[PDB]
Amino acid sequence: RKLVEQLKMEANIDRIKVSKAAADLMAYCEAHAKEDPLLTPVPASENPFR
Amino acid sequence: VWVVGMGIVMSLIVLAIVFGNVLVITAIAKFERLQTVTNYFITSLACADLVMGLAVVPFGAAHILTKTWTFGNFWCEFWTSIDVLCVTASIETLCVIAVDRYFAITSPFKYQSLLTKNKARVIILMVWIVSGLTSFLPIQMHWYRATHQEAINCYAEETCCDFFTNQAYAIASSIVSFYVPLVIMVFVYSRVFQEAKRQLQKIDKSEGRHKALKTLGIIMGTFTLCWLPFFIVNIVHVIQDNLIRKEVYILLNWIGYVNSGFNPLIYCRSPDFRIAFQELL
Amino acid sequence: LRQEAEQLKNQIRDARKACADATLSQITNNIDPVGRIQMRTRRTLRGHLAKIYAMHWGTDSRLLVSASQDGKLIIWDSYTTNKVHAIPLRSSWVMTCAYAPSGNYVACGGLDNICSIYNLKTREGNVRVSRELAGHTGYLSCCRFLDDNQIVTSSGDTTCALWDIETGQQTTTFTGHTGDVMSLSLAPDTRLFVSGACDASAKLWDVREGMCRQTFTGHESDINAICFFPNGNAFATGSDDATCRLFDLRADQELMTYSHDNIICGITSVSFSKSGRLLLAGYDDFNCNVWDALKADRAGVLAGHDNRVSCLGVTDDGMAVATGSWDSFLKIWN
Amino acid sequence: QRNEEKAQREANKKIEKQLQKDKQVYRATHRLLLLGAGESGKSTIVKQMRKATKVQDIKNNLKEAIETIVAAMSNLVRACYERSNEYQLIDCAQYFGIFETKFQVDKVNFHMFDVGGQRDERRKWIQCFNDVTAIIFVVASSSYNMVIRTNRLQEALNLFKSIWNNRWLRTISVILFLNKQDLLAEKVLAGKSKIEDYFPEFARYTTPEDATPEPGEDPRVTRAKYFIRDEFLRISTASGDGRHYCYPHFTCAVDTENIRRVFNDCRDIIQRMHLRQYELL
Ligand SMILES: CN[C@@H]1CCc2c(ccc(O)c2O)[C@H]1O
Repeated sequence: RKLVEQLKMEANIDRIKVSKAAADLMAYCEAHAKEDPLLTPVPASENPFR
Repeated sequence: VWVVGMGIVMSLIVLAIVFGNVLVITAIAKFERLQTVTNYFITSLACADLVMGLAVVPFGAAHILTKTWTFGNFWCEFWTSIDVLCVTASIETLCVIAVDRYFAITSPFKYQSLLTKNKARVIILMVWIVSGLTSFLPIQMHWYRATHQEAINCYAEETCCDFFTNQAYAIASSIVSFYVPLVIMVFVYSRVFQEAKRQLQKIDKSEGRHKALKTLGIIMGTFTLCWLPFFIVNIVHVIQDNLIRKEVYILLNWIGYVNSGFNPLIYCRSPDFRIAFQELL
Repeated sequence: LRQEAEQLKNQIRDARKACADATLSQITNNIDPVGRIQMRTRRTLRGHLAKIYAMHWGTDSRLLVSASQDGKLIIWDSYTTNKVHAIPLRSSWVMTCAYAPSGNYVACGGLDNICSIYNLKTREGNVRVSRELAGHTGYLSCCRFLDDNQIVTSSGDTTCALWDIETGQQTTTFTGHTGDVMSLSLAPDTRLFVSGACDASAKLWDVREGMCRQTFTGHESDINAICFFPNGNAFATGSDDATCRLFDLRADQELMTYSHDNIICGITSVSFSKSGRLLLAGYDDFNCNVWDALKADRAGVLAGHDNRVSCLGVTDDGMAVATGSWDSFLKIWN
Repeated sequence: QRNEEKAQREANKKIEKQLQKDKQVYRATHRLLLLGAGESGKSTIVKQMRKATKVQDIKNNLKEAIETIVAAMSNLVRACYERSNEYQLIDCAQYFGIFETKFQVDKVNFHMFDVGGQRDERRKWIQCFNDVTAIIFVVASSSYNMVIRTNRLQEALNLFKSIWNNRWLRTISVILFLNKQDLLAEKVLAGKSKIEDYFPEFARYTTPEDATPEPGEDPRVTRAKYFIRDEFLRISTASGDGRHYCYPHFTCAVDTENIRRVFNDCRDIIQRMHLRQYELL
């Protein structure tokens, strides 16, 4: 029924190699790593908690 | 060398009591899961046992090992009063725990409303106040002092400090501390055992395909065997002076002391308590 | 009919396999490990009467909203650990809650069909329900806000719906899940979202189009939690199965899986950090876990709660991770 | 900035006071659950445990649904009542969300919850019912022959087995009700449908040595009822570890004693939970 048509429509989509996507995600994570206060310990004065 | 073994035994008993009560209190206070309305009585009993094992047990051991008591008269009176307060508080707290279990089992629907954190703290405060009233007040004002010639020089002398008591205070202290809680505990445990037997019979009848007796036996017999002889000789030596000697009195009193160390071992037996002990240690 | 569907599924599987050149672990094998991280609670919250199942951080890094089975949805200030609002609920059973991006509205789900939206900022400081969303024909599981007017809900009727607050009727209905949908997470651009059902299939929806663009059904057991990567091109799915998997939108396939031998329990909530390096995941066991996204290696464990952790939350500023559990007490971790 | 903090703290205090006041009521009340098929008879128990034109319209809608069920049976390969056992599931029709019930017994406030799901095959929302005192399982014991395109009773046993063995409902007991006792008696007395025809174990099954039959029950009816009860109890106690128990009950279509039975069952459940918590059973 409509499920077959929906699956056929979903199958026809552009695909980007997993290597490129993984490299882009890793690059974003490395570039924005310093902004995260969880990875780098928060200074006591700057920490809103305690 | 004979007293060396007695000193070692006393030190071991004091250390065991202190360590057990400290561990029980730390487990009860550190983890919020163990914090419960019914656990407040348990931690009160643990605090009383810790206080007794810290104050009365070491000073009593020092008095036993060395005959001379080097501290002042006022300090020895304070030590005796602390001993009485701790013993009375421990027995009253055991009675209150038994009463709480009886209310929880016999009256399950009304137990939730009857018992609350404020109610539990009020009960604990009343227990400690009534323990202090029967310990601090009659001892500091010298109401328990004897009238006969003996022990008057002991009261005057700094070295001698022994538990010599008139007729009135012994019976009243026994009734306030042990005898009434004994009767209350026996009644509220017989009722609970009857309820447990009824429930087991119902289970057996409903489904074709013991522990209560052993648990009640442990809980009642440990306390009774540890404390009843001491209070019975407390009544006796006033009823008949020549019957009771000093050594029997001291050994029975120390058995009552070590009951405090035995108490958390048989009371803090819940699986949650075991998990807390494993995590802490 | 079935033959064509089977052939199309085989073709899409072959295309996904062909698009798989190098795995994420192979590429990031030379990256520096995050290392052990010491996360300890700074302020522990309390006040609830029963088990909470969900919570949501505010747009500001201060306020919280949490709902429990006592029937009370109470708003908290995480900086001072003092309650701001206490909103009683018509239904004693709830399954989710949400916080408006502007902060003026709070919406909660429930085991009943009805979804309720409450007014926070009103005259004289009175809390009241603005609208009662109806007609979803199933127990609701999640709620998120696109804006102050649009809300997307997920229920047990295997359908996700997009509602309009003013009209009170769902604008668009999403269908395609064999099992019931449990969790969803919006995109930073508020134009895409994904949903994890009970059939292990996590599908991606387009709010404007109303049709599932992609479908990721690479999991084994039912999905209990889901959340976007901060970039918006990836998302991680929690499940009753111990494994936690990170999918991809541009690659259309799974990249990494997070499984350990010791953990045999389920997963209830998953949330990334601000940078996405750390993947926090609550577990059916009393402890949660922290995973290195680019290395699939655990970098910590937090066993603060005494019951099963049901909800996770990371602030928009990324300051602290707040985790609740079936124990009434909440804990803010930093 | 101090004034804002003070006002917010005062608001916190007021909210906490109101929250404690509501927590008292929440702890006072108890929670229960209704569970079973639509044809099991949960509506009959709800009426027993607790707009005339609207009622007549509902009756007309039920008659229309009966006609639709007759048409559905005609799709399959007074005369339709004999074949209605294997036909589509429908109401009796022989005349020719969530539901919350709040009732109190002996000044104890109970609160009742209905399943509300007709086709909740996954039934995974059941994990949220862990604060309930008991689960009232309602099943029609007379549905041993009405098959669903396995017998309905076998489906009930499968549902009960899945519910009993749950990673979350381990501490939750189950109250069990068996409606259609008169219907079961009528169906077993007649030879149209035999228990051994669909349940082979009944041929080798014998009546229990210890059983309590009503004065107006034939031996065959008692044998069938006790066989069903024994099967349910076996499924319950096969994996039981003493944490939770099943309470079978033989109830008729109309009976006012159900509320008292639920009260007694809940009291026994609370008593046994308290006994096991303290390790006295
Ligand atoms: C010397 N130690 C005292 C003496 C008598 C006594 C004790 C405790 C509780 C009482 O009610 C008593 O009468 C003992 O701890």
